[PDB]
Amino acid sequence: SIIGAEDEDFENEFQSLEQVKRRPAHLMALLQHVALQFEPGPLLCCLHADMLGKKAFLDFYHSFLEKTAVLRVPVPPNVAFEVQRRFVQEVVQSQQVAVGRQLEDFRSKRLMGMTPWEQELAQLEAWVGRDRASYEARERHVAERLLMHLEEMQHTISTDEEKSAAVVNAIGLYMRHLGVRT
Amino acid sequence: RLVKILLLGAGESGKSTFLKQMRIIHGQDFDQRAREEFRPTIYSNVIKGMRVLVDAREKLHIPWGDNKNQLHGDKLMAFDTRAPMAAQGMVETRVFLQYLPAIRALWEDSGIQNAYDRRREFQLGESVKYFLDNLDKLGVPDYIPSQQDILLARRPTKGIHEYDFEIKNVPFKMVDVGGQRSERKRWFECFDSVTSILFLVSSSEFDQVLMEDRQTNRLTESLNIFETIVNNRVFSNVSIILFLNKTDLLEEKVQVVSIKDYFLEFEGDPHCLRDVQKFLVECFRGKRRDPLYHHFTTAINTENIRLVFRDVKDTILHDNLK
Ligand SMILES: Nc1nc2c(ncn2[C@@H]2O[C@H](COP(=O)(O)OP(=O)(O)O)[C@@H](O)[C@H]2O)c(=O)[nH]1
Ligand code: ALF
Ligand SMILES: [Mg+2]
Repeated sequence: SIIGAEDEDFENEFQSLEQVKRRPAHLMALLQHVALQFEPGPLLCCLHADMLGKKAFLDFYHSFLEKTAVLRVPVPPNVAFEVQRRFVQEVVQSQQVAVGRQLEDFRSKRLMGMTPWEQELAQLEAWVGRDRASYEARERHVAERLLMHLEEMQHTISTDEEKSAAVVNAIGLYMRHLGVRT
Repeated sequence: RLVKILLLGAGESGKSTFLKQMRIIHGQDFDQRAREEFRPTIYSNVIKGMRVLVDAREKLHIPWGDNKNQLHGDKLMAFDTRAPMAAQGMVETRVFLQYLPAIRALWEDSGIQNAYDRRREFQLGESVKYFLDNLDKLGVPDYIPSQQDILLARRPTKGIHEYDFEIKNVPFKMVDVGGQRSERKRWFECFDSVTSILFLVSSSEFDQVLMEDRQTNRLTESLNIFETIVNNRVFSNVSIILFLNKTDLLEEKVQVVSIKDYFLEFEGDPHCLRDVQKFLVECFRGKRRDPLYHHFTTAINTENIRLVFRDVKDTILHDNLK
């Protein structure tokens, strides 16, 4: 109620993973965010798992399961002991807590305007229509720019040239599955 | 070969004021012309601030010191802050003089002084008081803002601004951005090839909430902005220096308000400036996931900033080495 002296100056001024895994542009912002802030393995792990649903299981294994992969993630003891749908399903299950925090942090920062490409996501989230097909095309085109941007300025992801490249290839692979390429 | 310095921080943390000191200390400073450009802003500051004081007196139910002032209070809430000029935070001199009498009387009203003391309940810049206490010099028809008035003038920054200067053959590019949540969405457009980040924090706003939502604690917001920044890998090889600014305002505040009433995770004498500064330092240091430089500054004190920047300058250079 009480008037602010700088109120007129500023007048005109991701709930769950399942909700963002099909929206390329929004996922790129999260992906970008997680890559610069936390451990990229958990999230890349869940996105690739969901992509699995046979040869795309050896990839997943050498990238996330095997104790030596550049993108190793914590595996339940039981799984790491031993169906193929059971492990993947379980492996994912043990990433929830870690992916839950990353998501939460991303949602907080976004409210703070601290997450990447809010501008593009605003312009995108703005446009209206009932033409799903053409709306998705808009999402992809933006995602391309963002993905293109992630690939470029990414040497900052990690020192490990192999790590940062395992990250980029992991995101491209997944982006490719949603029709997004650079 | 350019030294690129980022001025980051929440809204009203002293970013532009630090940049004006750079100009004063390592640049051409501000002459009568340059300073005379701030007058409209300073008059906008006074008028808009008094109007907040007047509106707060009414909404908080603070008795007038003198009921007759209800007339001026009204002549003040009548000012159209949405007119083209005032909306750009500019007020013409002759308009300013027309309201001076109503404003000067208002500032002397004990009830307006009471609203002021409770500013943490609404939104106001401490600088209005500085200017309100100096109406006799802003009243002069030939009023020209002193260097001190220029540093205190308040103008919300929007967008990205670069200021190139030099300090002995060394090339410096200083980037000034806006701190509101809406301005932050722009920060990412100036993150590359950065040498260092000077992170400003108003050490005195622990008893205040944000302008963006009137609910989030102002110190809490800085801690969180700092957290996202000090942990971005894009800055892993970039020195980050913390400036707990407005130290002068914190010295005054720790006497009348206890930070313990806002951060229960605090311990020690809340009315001891040293203990509060220790805590603030520990909170920011505690945000790092896994080399934290810090200084207690008062951006409006030219001599304070000169000493400090000399030290920051040798820090930003010896670190850029490895
Ligand atoms: N008293 C006092 N005022 C300050 C200090 N630093 C900045 N200010 C004032 O606080 C307000 C905001 O400063 P500003 O540079 O515009 O903050 P920015 O939003 O981070 O650029 C202004 O009116 C400045 O004069 C300080 O150390 N002490
Ligand atoms: F309040 Al600002 F730039 F952060 F003026
Ligand atoms: Mg500014």
